[PDB]
Amino acid sequence: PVSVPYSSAQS
Amino acid sequence: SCPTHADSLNNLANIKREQGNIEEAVRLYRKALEVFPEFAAAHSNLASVLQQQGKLQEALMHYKEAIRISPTFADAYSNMGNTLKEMQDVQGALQCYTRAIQINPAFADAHSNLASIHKDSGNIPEAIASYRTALKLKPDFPDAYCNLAHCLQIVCDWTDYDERMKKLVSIVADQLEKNRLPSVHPHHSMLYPLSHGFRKAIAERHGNLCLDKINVLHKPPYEHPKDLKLSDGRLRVGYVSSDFGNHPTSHLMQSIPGMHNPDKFEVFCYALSPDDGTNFRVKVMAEANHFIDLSQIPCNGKAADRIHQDGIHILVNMNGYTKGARNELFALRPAPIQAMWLGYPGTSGALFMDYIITDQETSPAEVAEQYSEKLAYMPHTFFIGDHANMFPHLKKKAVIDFKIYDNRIVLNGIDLKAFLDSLPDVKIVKMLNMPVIPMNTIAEAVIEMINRGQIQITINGFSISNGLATTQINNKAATGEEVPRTIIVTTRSQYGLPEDAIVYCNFNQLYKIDPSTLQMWANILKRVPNSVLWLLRFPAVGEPNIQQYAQNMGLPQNRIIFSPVAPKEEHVRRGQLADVCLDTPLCNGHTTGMDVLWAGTPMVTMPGETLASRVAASQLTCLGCLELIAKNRQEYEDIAVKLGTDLEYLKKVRGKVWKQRISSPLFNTKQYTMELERLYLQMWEHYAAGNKPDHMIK
Ligand SMILES: O=c1ccn([C@@H]2O[C@H](COP(=O)(O)OP(=O)(O)O)[C@@H](O)[C@H]2O)c(=O)[nH]1
Ligand SMILES: *[C@@H]1O[C@H](CO)[C@@H](O)[C@H](O)[C@H]1NC(C)=O
Repeated sequence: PVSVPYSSAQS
Repeated sequence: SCPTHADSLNNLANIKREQGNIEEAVRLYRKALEVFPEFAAAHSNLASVLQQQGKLQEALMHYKEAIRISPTFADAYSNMGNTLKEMQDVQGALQCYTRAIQINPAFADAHSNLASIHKDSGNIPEAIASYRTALKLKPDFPDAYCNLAHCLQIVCDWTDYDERMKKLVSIVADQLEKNRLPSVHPHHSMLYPLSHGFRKAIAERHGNLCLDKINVLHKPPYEHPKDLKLSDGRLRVGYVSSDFGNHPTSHLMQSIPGMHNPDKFEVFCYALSPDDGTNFRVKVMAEANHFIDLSQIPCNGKAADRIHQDGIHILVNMNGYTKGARNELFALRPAPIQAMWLGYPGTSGALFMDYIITDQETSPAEVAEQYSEKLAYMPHTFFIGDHANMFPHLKKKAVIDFKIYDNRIVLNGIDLKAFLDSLPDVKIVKMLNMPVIPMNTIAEAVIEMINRGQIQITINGFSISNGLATTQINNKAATGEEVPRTIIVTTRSQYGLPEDAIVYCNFNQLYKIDPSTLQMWANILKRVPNSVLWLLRFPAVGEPNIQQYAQNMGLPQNRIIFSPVAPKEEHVRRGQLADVCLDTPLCNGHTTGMDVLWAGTPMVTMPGETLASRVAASQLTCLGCLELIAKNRQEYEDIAVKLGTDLEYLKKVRGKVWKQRISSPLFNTKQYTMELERLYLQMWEHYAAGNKPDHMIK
């Protein structure tokens, strides 16, 4: 259950 | 008509490109194509520099031509895919990569490109398989290898780890020195053993990417303001983020634009992202002096103008090398002073960034050469968070005694006070202090609601919500967008935690863990015989991997307990159930750090050299808890173990964190803002006095 946005790569 | 002429031209242009001279290369290719229009390879080449210059729309048309002319050109498809990928048309990119593979199954690049799409989509397992294939097909393949390596990192696959690290470094070293754009990404750089020298270089080349992309705009340098005359004495500060909306950035700083002193400051927020609906976006829009949506203005030229236009003195880059970033804007240098802040934990390594806003702990002067920017120090920590505003129902708690623990069964609620007063028997442990509900029938109902798995109950008219059903009772509460209007019960039993254990937690995404980190934790748990480690399936596919290595370190499976990822508010609130957080020393919990501290849950950290690894230390320091800061592996484990076994101590420390998290400056955004303001002034003085950016260590 659930997905939260987080800090990530880019490419 | 002449192919031999056209052929020659091509060769030269290739050369011109070798010596980085894109300018000229392009001119030659276009001439080649004028001599020979049906020239496949020309089209292709030209395409890929147009791509590099960011002329996608056109670059694309060329690849189209190349393919039409030479339909067995696997290579062209694959690059055209990349173009489409960068154009946000994932759909079409996908088609290209697959056609490439089908036309030539042996073609390693397309496999890798495919893997990339998967990777960006979240599907890591498929990303891996595709990388592995690419690698099998072409074993010397840096982009493949490095991406794969990060996938493995993310799911904690640690096969051959040590030797993988060596290879990464070795590949970077090679790439850098052969002047080729390095395969590790600046953001990831922070995770592998590279010299600060290297990390910086990486950031550097990635910065240059923006240069190429703005150079073809041929824009004259901007005229920068020199006084606050035109802006009526107010310094004009531009915040640029693709994260104004529901994303960690906003969960830290949403309050800040609002808290700037209008007498001396005029705040401009430049969204790089469309309004996602959430109250985060609402609030920043409501509170900034000017809110400016740049996702409207795809062209960097136009957007850069629009900034300059607004007459910004200081432009703040909340993005670094993360998703959504548009550093081209910074590369265009629309404002006199341009500072990295908050959003990205590393150097930009780029000439267009003047300062990086940090602090003495996070970036002591010893390690200042990590960064290409000059250091601008905030006084305590440069980190900040909205918890005080977002989550004020966790300012106070109460517990229930079912036998006296602060973290076994917990209630928080804005009206909690009011409710306890309707109660008969509330004893009140001192420290404010913690009310304790005795085992009434009340206590029973509540605990029964929890056990029956019910949504919520009523007691003397107050709603008592099961803190697992927050999204069902009010999704706005669950996400942080609202403060809950109920009283919420949180319990170890909800997450299958032992009612009588030491719970050590770490809520970071698992890629922050490496072998040695797990190692340390293993030792702690062995030395604290009655304890468990609490972790997040983040991603789930990582759990069996940890569990695996956990057991070769000789820990029965049941010593580590995984929970699912949860909605922002539940995630924060359930941190109250833990005894101690154990911070990843490879990359500290950043937001995650603040969340754990807000719950009042001491955190034990082991600061390294990279900014990213010293943030928890910095936070703890500002909070006032140096006894949580280890100088090495040894000290870390001891601090852990002491808090694990010496219950007296633990009670003391936990009580401290809990009190300090109010009384210290850490979670105080008003103070933070004011600091940030002086620091801004400092920077401006110094520029307006006519100097070049220099370290602001106050
Ligand atoms: O179960 C969870 C675990 C984490 N988070 C959030 O996920 C983000 C973590 O992203 P990241 O690890 O990039 O943050 P860092 O700690 O590195 O700042 C933050 O909003 C956390 O509060 C969440 O909402 N639920
Ligand atoms: C994730 O995001 C928050 C806000 O952008 C940031 O402060 C933090 O440094 C980021 N975490 C990582 C691991 O980059």
